[PDB]
Amino acid sequence: RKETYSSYIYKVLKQTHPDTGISQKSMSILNSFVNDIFERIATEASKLAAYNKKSTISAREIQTAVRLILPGELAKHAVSEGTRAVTKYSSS
Amino acid sequence: RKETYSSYIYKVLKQTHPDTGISQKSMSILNSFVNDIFERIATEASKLAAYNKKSTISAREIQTAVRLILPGELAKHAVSEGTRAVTKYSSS
Amino acid sequence: RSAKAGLTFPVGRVHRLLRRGNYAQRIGSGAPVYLTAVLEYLAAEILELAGNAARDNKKTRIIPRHLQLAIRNDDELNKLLGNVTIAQGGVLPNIHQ
Amino acid sequence: QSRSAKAGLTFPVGRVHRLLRRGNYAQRIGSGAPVYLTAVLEYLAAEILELAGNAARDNKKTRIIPRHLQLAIRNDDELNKLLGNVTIAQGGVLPNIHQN
Amino acid sequence: TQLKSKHPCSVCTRRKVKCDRMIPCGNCRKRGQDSECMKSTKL
Amino acid sequence: GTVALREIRRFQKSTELLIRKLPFQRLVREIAQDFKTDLRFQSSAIGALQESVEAYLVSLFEDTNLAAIHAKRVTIQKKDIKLARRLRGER
Amino acid sequence: GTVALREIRRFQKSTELLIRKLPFQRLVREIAQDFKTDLRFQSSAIGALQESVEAYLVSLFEDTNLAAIHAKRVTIQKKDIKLARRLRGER
Amino acid sequence: RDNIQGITKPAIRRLARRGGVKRISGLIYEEVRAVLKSFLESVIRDSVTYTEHAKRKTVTSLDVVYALKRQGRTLYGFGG
Amino acid sequence: RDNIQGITKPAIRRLARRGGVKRISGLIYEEVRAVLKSFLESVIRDSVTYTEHAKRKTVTSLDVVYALKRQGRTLYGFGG
DNA sequence: TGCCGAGGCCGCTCAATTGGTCGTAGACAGCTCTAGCACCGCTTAAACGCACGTACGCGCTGTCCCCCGCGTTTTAATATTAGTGTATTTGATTTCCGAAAGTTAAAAAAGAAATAGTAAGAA
DNA sequence: TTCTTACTATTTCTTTTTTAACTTTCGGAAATCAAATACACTAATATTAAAACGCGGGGGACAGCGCGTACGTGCGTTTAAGCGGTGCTAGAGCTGTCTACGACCAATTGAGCGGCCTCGGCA
Ligand SMILES: [Zn+2]
Ligand SMILES: [Zn+2]
Repeated sequence: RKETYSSYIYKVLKQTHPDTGISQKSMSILNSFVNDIFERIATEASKLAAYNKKSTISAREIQTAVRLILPGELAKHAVSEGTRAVTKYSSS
Repeated sequence: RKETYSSYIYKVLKQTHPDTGISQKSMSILNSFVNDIFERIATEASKLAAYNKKSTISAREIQTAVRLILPGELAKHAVSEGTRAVTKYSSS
Repeated sequence: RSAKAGLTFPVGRVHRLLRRGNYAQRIGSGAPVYLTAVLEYLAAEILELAGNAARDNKKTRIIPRHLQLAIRNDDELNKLLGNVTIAQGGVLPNIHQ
Repeated sequence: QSRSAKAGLTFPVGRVHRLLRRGNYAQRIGSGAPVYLTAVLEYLAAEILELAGNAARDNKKTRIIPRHLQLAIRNDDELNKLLGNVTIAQGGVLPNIHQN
Repeated sequence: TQLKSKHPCSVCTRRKVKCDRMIPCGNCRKRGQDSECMKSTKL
Repeated sequence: GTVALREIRRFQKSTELLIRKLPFQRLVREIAQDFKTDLRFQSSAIGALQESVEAYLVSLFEDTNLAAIHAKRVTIQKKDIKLARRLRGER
Repeated sequence: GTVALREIRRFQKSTELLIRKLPFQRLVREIAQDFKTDLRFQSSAIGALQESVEAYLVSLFEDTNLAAIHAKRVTIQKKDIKLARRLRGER
Repeated sequence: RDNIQGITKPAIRRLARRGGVKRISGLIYEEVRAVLKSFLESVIRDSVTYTEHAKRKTVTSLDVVYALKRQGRTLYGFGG
Repeated sequence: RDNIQGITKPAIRRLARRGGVKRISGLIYEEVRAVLKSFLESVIRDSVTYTEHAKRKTVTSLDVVYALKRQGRTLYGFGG
């Protein structure tokens, strides 16, 4: 079977541009890109986790890894979006 | 404590040049280099192992990984040395 | 959990998925949520920058040339996505005199 | 009998198989893989060491310094091609003069 | 060799490490334990 | 030099596969045949090579162009391609 | 040009730390101070930077040298350094 | 007539047009054939290794993407 | 007088001598100061991140080597 | 403009979730102490301006070479259809190492057993 | 006044203490055998876009030549590095223990997926 992100992606695209259409090949492009960034951040987090002799992956380590894989203000505007959802989730 | 390779390295160096001396900083240099190659080959083997949906790391996968990390005839003269010791070990 | 944090991307799928990689011994609680938030923000960013070119070329279906206009513009994103290749992507329009 | 003597090697396979369990590379380690990897590591260590010994022999020096390793690793290709991005501490650059 | 059973001996049904398919089996021919394998499937 | 600049942007818009696919396929099958197996391919894998091939070739073209413009000429000689590949790592 | 070639090989043998360590240390402490923490260092970490720093600087020196030799002059201008860094990836 | 000359001089000129040049030599075509062939050996050696290891007697696109990942180059759109 | 001018023109000339040049401009020193500063920001940002994550208030050499590993550059001799 | 697309449709099956255990973290608490940084205060080697000329980057002119014209063939091209014979993937089945149990040892320090110096006391 | 004499490290004999190695258990992985199934590749044409491929011709590449700014280049100093302590107090290690927290084991699903279709919105 196919583990696409297509429903999620197509429901994301209606948030901003609710009229624009998408291509299946383009869908594959950004799906592969999403998997790439996910693998990059998770691999980086794993290396620093095994560095500091820790056995678990908390959101502290993810906060470090997003701050190093993402550059500059893209990181600084991903940290705030990252730390927002966890506190909304916790107070629920 | 320190997990050096110093005794092993110093006993290796007597095999060919039994009179030459070594530096402690030089000892650190090739020890770090050995750890680097070990991490490279093991990480590569892990990625291809998780690629082919396998849960274990046999010497087949190491044979692939040494054949890709090492270039050319350095790989071809490491494969033979690699496959020699396993058959000597098995027939013991 | 996706409704419990307001996310459009599946938290539980990610939380199952990184466990299937032997990335460490244990997986913490808020970390898959943190990944889901980061991926959602990045998808939102790239869809903004894609939809700009999509409107500006008077098109509805996003074609990958309109995507490579988006990737090759944001210098932080293009710096992050330096070593990438996209099929039927095109080239950046830039010449000398 | 120890496994290295049972195979006829010098680097510790008992350390190598122990590190791979603690390395989280995959779920299980096939027996035979760590001694196979230990053979390659034992090969490469002496392989570079012989070139370093030859570098110390042309300067009549009884003590290996990092310049010897730098010169050895930069002189021949397929090792310089392998280590194409490393910089040894206190290593220096090859003797090179161009047609000015 | 008589590659004819390719099937575990009773010692292997107790101790399934591998099966040699020997006389009476090389799994049985380590610890000098013919007696269980001549008290077995026994061809 | 009647046509040099109104056409250099003409194919910068028409994003397609530019290298004609059949001799590319025969070339890759021959150099695969120089390796041991008589090894067939997925049909998609040919294009999967071909886009990466054209990407590398366009990248080296642009790099040696900018090198030759620094060289205060407008023509590319293979002397500049050797420079551009030599400074970029591989050789 | 009395001394240009008998000394260019003189320091190719004397492998040492060439950048003097104290202003290097003050520079790195100042640009660390531009980040938030008043963050101290291991003494070895200064040299651990310094060798990598000199390695990068020698690499860019040699690259822009070979570029300028292709540029049919023997002098380096910053025009060539901008070329050498621009062709190499980063900017 | 082998297939390395199947890469036609109009095709190289056409990619050169997309490259950003107007004047080129005639030595360029033979030089770029050599460079491109070196690139293809250095990638399909890795791809054939990935095909051979998995005991599969045909090459697919995931093998290609996995091979290109070793070069420091990533290709989306086909899976990877 | 900040420390970016602590990198003396004799030091740049000396490394240029080890670099392999004999004629240089006077614009070179200011250009190379800019390039070197850009390199140092792009490495010590990662090093300070590695120091900050482990809740340690000092930087050591393993942090340096781990940071340089991100650049695609490996330094032996100090551990890594 | 049309023709082939692209979302919008229902059935459904398997992962998301919910709720308890509990084994074991890493998390604070209270140390011991390097060790790093601050500081003085020496040298003395190196940076820094100065006249100092030659080069050499550069601009100009001439040359002439070769690279792109576009008509005109000429040769190989995508692009179809069908066969089709291989490889490939499931799927029970069966065999079988992998881990994990640890209890023979062993590693090199630790103390002692000479032991070869070893400071002092008279010919 | 060196013949002695018990210190005295010392240096080698011997043992403890720090791990690695040899058996069981067996579960879930992995190989095997067979069948179903997909498919990659030959092969017929049919263009037909597309490569050579010419004989102009012009424009760029390239070489020679003044030239003068603008580089090295000792020379004479001043200025800090840097070496050598002091030193004292900050963080780093480094254990004692334990509240909490994820692994996990079951139930309990609904939601995010194949697969048609009905409809005509984008090139
Ligand atoms: Zn048996
Ligand atoms: Zn038996």
